[PDB]
Amino acid sequence: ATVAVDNLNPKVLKCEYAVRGEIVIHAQRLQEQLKTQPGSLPFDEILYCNIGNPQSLGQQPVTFFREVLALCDHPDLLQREEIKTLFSADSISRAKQILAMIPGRATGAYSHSQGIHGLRDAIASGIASRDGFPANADDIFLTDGASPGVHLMMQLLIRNEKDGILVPIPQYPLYSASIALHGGALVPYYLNESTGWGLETSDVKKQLEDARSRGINVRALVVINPGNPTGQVLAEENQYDIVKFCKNEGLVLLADEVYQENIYVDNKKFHSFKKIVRSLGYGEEDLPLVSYQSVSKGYYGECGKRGGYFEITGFSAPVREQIYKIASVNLCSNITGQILASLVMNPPKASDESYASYKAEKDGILASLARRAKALEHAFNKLEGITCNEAEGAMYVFPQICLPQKAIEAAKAANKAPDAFYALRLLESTGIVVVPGSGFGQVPGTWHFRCTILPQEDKIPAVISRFTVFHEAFMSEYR
Amino acid sequence: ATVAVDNLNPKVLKCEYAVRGEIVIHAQRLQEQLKTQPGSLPFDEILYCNIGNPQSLGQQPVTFFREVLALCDHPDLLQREEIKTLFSADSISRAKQILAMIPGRATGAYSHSQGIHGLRDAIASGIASRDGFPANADDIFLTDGASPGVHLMMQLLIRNEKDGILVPIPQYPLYSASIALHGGALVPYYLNESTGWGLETSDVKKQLEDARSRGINVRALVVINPGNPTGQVLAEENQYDIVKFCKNEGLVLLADEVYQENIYVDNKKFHSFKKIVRSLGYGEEDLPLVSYQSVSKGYYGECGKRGGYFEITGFSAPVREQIYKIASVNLCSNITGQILASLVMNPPKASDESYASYKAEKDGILASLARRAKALEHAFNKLEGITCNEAEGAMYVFPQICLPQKAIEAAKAANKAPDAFYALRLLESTGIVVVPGSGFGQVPGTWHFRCTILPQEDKIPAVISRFTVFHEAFMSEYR
Ligand SMILES: Cc1ncc(COP(=O)(O)O)c(CN[C@@H]2CONC2=O)c1O
Ligand SMILES: Cc1ncc(COP(=O)(O)O)c(CN[C@@H]2CONC2=O)c1O
Repeated sequence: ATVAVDNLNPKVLKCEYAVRGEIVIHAQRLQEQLKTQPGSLPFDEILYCNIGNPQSLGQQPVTFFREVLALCDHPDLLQREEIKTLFSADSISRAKQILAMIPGRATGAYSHSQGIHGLRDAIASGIASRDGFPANADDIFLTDGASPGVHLMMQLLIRNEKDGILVPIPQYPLYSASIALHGGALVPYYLNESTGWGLETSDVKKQLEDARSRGINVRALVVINPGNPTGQVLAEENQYDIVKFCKNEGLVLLADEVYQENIYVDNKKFHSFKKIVRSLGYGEEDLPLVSYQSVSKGYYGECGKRGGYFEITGFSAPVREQIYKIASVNLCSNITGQILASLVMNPPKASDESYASYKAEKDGILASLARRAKALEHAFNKLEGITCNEAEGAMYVFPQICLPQKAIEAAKAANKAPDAFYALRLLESTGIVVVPGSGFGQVPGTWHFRCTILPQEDKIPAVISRFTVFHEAFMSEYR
Repeated sequence: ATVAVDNLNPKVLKCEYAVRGEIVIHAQRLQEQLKTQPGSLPFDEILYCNIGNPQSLGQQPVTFFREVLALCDHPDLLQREEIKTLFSADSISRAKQILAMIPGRATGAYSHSQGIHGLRDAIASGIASRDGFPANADDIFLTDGASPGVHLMMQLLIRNEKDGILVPIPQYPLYSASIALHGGALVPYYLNESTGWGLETSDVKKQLEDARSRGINVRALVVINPGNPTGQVLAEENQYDIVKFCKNEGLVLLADEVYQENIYVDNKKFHSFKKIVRSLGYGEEDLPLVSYQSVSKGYYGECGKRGGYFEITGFSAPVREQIYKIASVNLCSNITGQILASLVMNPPKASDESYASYKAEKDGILASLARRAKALEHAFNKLEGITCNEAEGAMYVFPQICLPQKAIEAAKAANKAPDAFYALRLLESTGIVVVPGSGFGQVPGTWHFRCTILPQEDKIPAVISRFTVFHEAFMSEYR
């Protein structure tokens, strides 16, 4: 029989990934329409407001980072006196220190499947000057981004359709996609929109009991902190609760901390789950704890590079061997992403002026983002039926829309979720690509969308004008 | 509710990847020993002859490729004039026109999930040049090396414990591992050692019905050409029989051509299954075909970079909609991987100063390799109890060991496969790491081990003197 949709793996069919799905494919059809037919569209550019891809938009690559990477890439450059004029001194000094920790100066070879050892040591030292607690090179696994590390873990832990993971609703849908792909149950817990997207451990507990009664064995809890799509930053005190909760529930803690250097609210600061766990005084029975961090986000932003890592603690060898086994299949992650992870974790120290150029780009880039983060909040809040929460961190705003019934029905007719119907019509009127609430998951009855915070600071008012024009015409058909 | 090997995914436990298996693990352990206590070992270096990792050993990276990547890595460099002095005009042109197929000129941005469009265009042209049949940008998926593309077709086609895949024996363990990880059935078909590792489609037809009779539904056929570990190169005539056999039988054809540029026999050249398929005239549905190419291999690699791609043809959209979904998720392959992949298919072609440095450079390494393949084969044959076939292509030799029966017994008592007992014993005396046949799979009753062809030219004689003093000591102990 011919290979067809009817005879593919069910886990691939139930899998859905909205960030790069229906709306984006529609957007690319429209992209062609204005190479081919300039002027047939009511707008000029397509604005991808759908993906946290800072450099896609204006963001400038940090220079110290690119300098070292250009150097490690072509190491012969180091045997030439000119480079001294074009490259910073400590970038040349860092390149050389790095090449000296790869075994035969081979930047092109496969590394140990956990990552070059040096780079792992560097990262372990960055973790420890962030926590106040030591870290081990042996516990780190360098990955092609944070993504493969979530797959690795779903695959380790899900034996059955009956296996379950607690996931926030709404969630960055790599979790809901990864979990369908590995054929396991998704067990929602519900972030309180009214309480600033608050995570309450009694809600988790209740949801964990409902899933157990239903017969599902729940293996782990994912926490996204800072959150995506909701940008909440969890607080120290709430974090002790989650850790104590996993301990007596026999649950792996999956800590997604990719947005850690994206904290915009003056009031709160980032705290590692490792910092919390160590401090509570756990050394093993550590609950298993896996922490993810990536090079894609923050100020570096750096997604194409495909670099990141995760740290494990509180697993036995021979469970650790089994992890090593899954990772060793692809051999290793890409070296340039590995070097990059090390750099993000040891940036310049003030010891050198390149440090001064660095501090300027890092700041400014982060001021830009939160200046940007607030403007979109205020803009959206002024709109009929739209309410936009504070964004403590990350790079996303996630407004609620109070879609009228005439609009819910027109969506039922079009065979679309009300969210997606809105997101699609927006796109047709304005070229603005956003991701609909659905398959981020949301409280049934409520409706949202996720915009990026990353359009160019100067392009923003023009963007919220195109938008409001559409929204208010949409409201006038459908209220 | 503790986490333990008793309760992990049985798909993970069954899976086995020897290329970095138990032997690699003992070796790593022993490497640390040489640092901890310098005179304890009976040897003083640890030689990984277990993994096709050219640059790990002596091999120099290709200069043009590295020039173009650094510029792409650090683009402001294009701006200053010093570079004309350091970089060749050749590269500068190229880094520049590459930087212009990238959407925002943005090099740390996620791409489209297939990879940068322009790059797919370059690769499509390289393929046309190679076969003289046309090929589209659309049918290409840039991946972090060849490997994730193999996981991707397994994930797509395996529904079930009864779904199955025809795989050559011996086979590079990514295949047996990836079939175990997606919980399907490996259907072995044996290559025939004495006929140059010949593959007869009459014998594959036998394996196929036997499988269909055990109630397994065989969805695909993997051909590795050139082979690994067995290094053979297929004849055109044989390949044609395979294509027709596939069409007639209903199989997907998964062609792993990662070693296209590793051919050391003037007798036969390399013919891609794209060509073999077009040459029988067939565009869509002619048959489903997936073919892999990678950056890591050949004269160039380069394994650390993790670049590669697959070319699908003969699948319907919406099945292509589904491939796309799986890949979207991880978002993209690293950008320097993608760039490199275009450089490898469109290298310099007779016009720049760069060309000659480049072919001198290109030629030196193939030749070194070929020189190396002839040495090792001759070395292992001379050895009593060991036979060794020509290696027509790729990076390795696959010698049969004729183990005495007292040696089988010793291995049972140590609870290892016999060739593993050998591989370990060998490691513990000489420091040489090699992968044992059970490990790639082999005809029952026979025994083998894979050595790489890749240690620098000078080190071989010394390496095979230790090997031989060990070997013949082992053979008279077990007399
Ligand atoms: C919470 C979270 N975890 C993990 C990842 C994976 O990142 P990398 O694999 O690139 O390291 C992302 C990426 N952010 C998604 C991807 O694109 N835009 C987003 O919202 C994320 O937001
Ligand atoms: C036949 C074959 N296919 C696919 C791959 C995957 O290549 P990427 O590096 O592009 O993912 C390899 C790598 N070969 C391994 C590397 O070490 N030993 C080997 O034989 C291989 O030999």
